[PDB]
Amino acid sequence: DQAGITGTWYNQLGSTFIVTAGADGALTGTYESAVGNAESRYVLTGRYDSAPATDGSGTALGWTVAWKNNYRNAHSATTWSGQYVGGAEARINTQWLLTSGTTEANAWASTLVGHDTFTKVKPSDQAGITGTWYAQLGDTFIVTAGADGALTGTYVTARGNAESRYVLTGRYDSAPATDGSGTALGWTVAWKNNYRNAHSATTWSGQYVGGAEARINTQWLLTRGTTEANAWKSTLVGCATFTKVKPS
Amino acid sequence: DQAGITGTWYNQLGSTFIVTAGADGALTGTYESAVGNAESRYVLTGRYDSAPATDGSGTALGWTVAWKNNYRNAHSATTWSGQYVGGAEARINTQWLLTSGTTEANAWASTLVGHDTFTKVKPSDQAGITGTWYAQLGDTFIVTAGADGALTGTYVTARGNAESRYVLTGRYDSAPATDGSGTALGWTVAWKNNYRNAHSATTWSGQYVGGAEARINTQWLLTRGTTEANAWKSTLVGCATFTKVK
Repeated sequence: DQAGITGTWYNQLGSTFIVTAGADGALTGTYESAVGNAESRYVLTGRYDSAPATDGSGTALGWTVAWKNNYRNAHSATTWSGQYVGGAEARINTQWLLTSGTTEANAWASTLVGHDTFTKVKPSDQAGITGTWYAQLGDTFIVTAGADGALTGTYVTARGNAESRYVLTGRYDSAPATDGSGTALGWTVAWKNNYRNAHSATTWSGQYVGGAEARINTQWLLTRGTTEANAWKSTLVGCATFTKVKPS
Repeated sequence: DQAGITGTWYNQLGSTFIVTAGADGALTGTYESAVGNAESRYVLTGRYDSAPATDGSGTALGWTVAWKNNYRNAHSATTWSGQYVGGAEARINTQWLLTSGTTEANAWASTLVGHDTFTKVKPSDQAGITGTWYAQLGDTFIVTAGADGALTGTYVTARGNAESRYVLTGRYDSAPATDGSGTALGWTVAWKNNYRNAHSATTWSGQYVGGAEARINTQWLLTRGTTEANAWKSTLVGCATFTKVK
C-alpha cells in the first residue's frame, strides 16, 4: 500500500529509515544505521509491488543503500528484500545481503546475510558500470550509473514469471578503494510492469570488477508477497554473474 | 557447551528439536517441524565448535535435516547455520537454507532462505554421491552416502582459516523423484580440528545432479561465534559448485 509504506520505520537494532513510496512502484528515502561502519543518513532507493494481491498477502518490496555519504565510505552496499504487512501492527519483514568490495582472492568472503524487521513504533567506475550486462541465464540488465552513486535502468529476465522490461533502481559505491578491490553495489526490481505482476521483488547485492573481463558478481534475494502463514517460505536465494559479453 | 547445547529446543514457529552434543563436536538428534511438508520426527546431524572462545562469543554450529522419513518425503533438505548463546535465556540463533530437488530448468528457484531462533522454554546408498568432489576454489570433499540418508566424510578447504581435514556430517534424500530432479542434500563442517579452530561452522545446502557431468550445486552459510553486539555480522553467504573432476 502506497500510504501504508510511506513514513518512518524502525528496526530491532535501532536503525531508522524514512521512505516515500511513489505511485509507480518507486521507493526513495534515507537510511540511518545504528550499527556498523555508518554515520548519519545514507541515500536509499528501491521498488515495491504497487498492485499487491488482495487475498491478504503482504506487499513485496526491496531497496538498496550504498554505505557512502559525505562523512564515511564503508566500501559496501546492503540490499533488503522483503514484504510490507499492513494493519494495527504494520511491519516490513526483510532479509538482507551486505556485500563489501573485495579483492578477487577474498571475494568468497564478501557477503554477509541477515534479517531485519521494521515497525512504525520506535522501540525502547561510473563508465565501467554503465551499459548492458548479460547473466548466465540469458537475461539482460541495462543500467546508467550516476556520478552520485545512483543506478537506474531496466532488467529483462529470461526466466520466471516475467516478460519484457522491468524498472530497476539501485546504488553503488562511487569512490571505491584503489587497492584492486571491486566496487560494491546493489539494485532492486519489482516484478510488475504493464504486462505482468508476479507479486514479488528481487534485490541483487554484489560487486563490479573491471578490466578486460569485467564482471558483476552478485547474490540475490527474491521475496514473494505471502500470507502470514506462508511467510516462512516467501524468500528464494541465488547467485548470478553478469558480463558485458552476450553469451553463446 | 556440550551440556549447554544438549537437550530440547523450541523455535518461534512451534518446531522442536532434540539434540545431543558429543564431546568431539558431533550433533545428533531429531527435528519435528510445525510447518511445511513435514510430519513426525526427522533425523538431524550436524557439528559444533567444541572449544569456543572465552571472550563471551557464541558457539558456532550447524545441522542438516533431510525431509524424508517413514511417513513423508518432501524431496528437500534444510541446513541451519548459527550460534549457541548460553546463560539464563540460552538461545540458538540461526539462518537456514532449504533446497528442493528440481529439474535443471527450475534450479534457479530451488533454495529458500530464512532465520530461526530456538529457546529452551516452550513458547505459548547412492553410488552417485559417494566419492571425492572438488570445488571451483580448489578444495575437496570426500563423502560416503549411507543407505539411510546419512552423509559422513571429510572436507579439505583451499581458502580461509583452515588447514588439513575437517569432519563433515550431513543428510540427503535417499528416495529422490524420478522425473529428473536433483537429489536434495546438505552437510555441516565445524572449522575445528587438531591444528586449527576458526570458531565457525559452514553448512552447504543443495542438490546432487547425476550423469556424464555429475555436479553438486550448493549455497552455503558460514557463521562465526560472535559477541551479542557483533551478531548482526556473524554470517557469510556464498555459493559453491562441486564436480567429480578436479
